[PDB]
Amino acid sequence: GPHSMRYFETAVSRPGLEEPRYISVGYVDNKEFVRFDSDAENPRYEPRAPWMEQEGPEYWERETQKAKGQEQWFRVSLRNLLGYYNQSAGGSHTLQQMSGCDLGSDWRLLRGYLQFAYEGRDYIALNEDLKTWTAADMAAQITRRKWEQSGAAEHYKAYLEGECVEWLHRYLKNGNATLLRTDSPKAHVTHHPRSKGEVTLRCWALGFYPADITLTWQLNGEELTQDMELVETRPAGDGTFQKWASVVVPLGKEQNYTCRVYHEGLPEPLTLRW
Amino acid sequence: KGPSNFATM
Amino acid sequence: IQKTPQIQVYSRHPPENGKPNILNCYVTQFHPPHIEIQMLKNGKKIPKVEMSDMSFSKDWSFYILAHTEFTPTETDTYACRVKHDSMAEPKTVYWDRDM
Repeated sequence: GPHSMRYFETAVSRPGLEEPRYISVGYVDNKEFVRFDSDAENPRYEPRAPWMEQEGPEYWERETQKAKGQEQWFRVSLRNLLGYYNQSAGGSHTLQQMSGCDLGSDWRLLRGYLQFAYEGRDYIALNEDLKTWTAADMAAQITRRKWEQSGAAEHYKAYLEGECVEWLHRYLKNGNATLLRTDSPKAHVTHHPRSKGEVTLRCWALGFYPADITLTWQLNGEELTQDMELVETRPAGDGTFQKWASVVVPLGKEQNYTCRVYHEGLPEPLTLRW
Repeated sequence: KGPSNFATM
Repeated sequence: IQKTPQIQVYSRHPPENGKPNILNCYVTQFHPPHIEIQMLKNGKKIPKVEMSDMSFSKDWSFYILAHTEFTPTETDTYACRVKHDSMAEPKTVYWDRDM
């Protein structure tokens, strides 16, 4: 049982609006548990899972203050970036950040993350060593040297190995049956008429969590990259996910076709047919 | 709990 | 640079004519995050459509789930219409109960 935490943060400026909007969302094991939004009437971190209500008022106040700090940070960085790319006034601009930690099943730190994007594109990221920086862009090199000069990495590294890990542990305790759980996929195959002498077989997987899943079709062993049709995994909107894969099959040589569903929540992969 | 960032960009 | 919205329109539960259900419009992979999503029933904007809050994926692209109560019938057509800077005109996609 591995775990993770992330914060996803965004500042967005728009031609007219006077100062940026800043949003931060926290996840535990890929599920949103906290959120902050400067557009709100009274901007504060808010719980986004029941088990976060446990946290007392000081937690919220202090996180709230840190958010206001992040907002100011993004605001200045946006203004700096505008200059590094020689962008004029009059456009919209975006700065995003992903941060957090992965733990193994033993709850020890597997890996820290710290990554930034500007206009939706990789700007600078902290390497896995939590010591050196990747920055592709010529403009991005000004930041890399600035952050190398200031020993930024050691500080992020301390956050990732320490506070990030320590608070995730606490969260994992505070919500133990809300994260410990997966829902297995319920799968069925539907039948649709088609061109003369041909039918579309649609293998559905429903009601699963987490979202990662794999669907395949076999003509008795042989998988099919051959114009097999699918849809991107999508939310039911109730916290599970949906996905289907379909294929075209000679009407009445249809029984020769089996679907398989791969998902973590499964005792083992499913095999399904009309 | 999230990062509190250091040197600006 | 602009990333154009991918759009899926589909129901929460397997559709049954006359049975109350929920209709999703899942818009993904777009940038910048500003976006307008309408849901339509027989070509008329549906009043009270819920919109999830701004999120983005590990590839940095944004995504949004719009959804609304509906009862499928034989004859009613449902559609999602998305306006985004990446596209010259609004993109409409029609609900297909088999997908």
